[PDB]
Amino acid sequence: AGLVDDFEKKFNALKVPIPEDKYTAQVDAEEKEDVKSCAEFLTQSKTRIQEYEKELEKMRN
Amino acid sequence: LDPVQKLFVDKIREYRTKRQTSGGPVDAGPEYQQDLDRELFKLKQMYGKADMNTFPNFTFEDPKFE
Repeated sequence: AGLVDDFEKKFNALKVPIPEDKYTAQVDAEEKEDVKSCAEFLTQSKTRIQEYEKELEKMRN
Repeated sequence: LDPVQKLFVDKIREYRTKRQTSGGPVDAGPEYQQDLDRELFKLKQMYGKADMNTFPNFTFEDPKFE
């Protein structure tokens, strides 16, 4: 019955570490490439749009 | 363990004599020891030849999708 005890203690006291993070740039190398999207492509894209709609108005006129 | 007293008295008496001995519980006998060692092998095959006095442990990993 010694065995039960020995393995008991070692096992029950033991905690093995959660398979560990290596990468967390995902969030980041995105959210920065999401700015890459926004500011960089937002601005250029919105500024273009304005010229279109600006000529149409007068073209509706 | 126990029934018919007329045989049983003697028969059970001899069985206890076994327990009341420590050159084996009265003896053992080669024949048993040979089979024991065999059977002990086989059941290790039954559940793999690791020793479950210890438990397993694992390892960890990750990769990038894009």
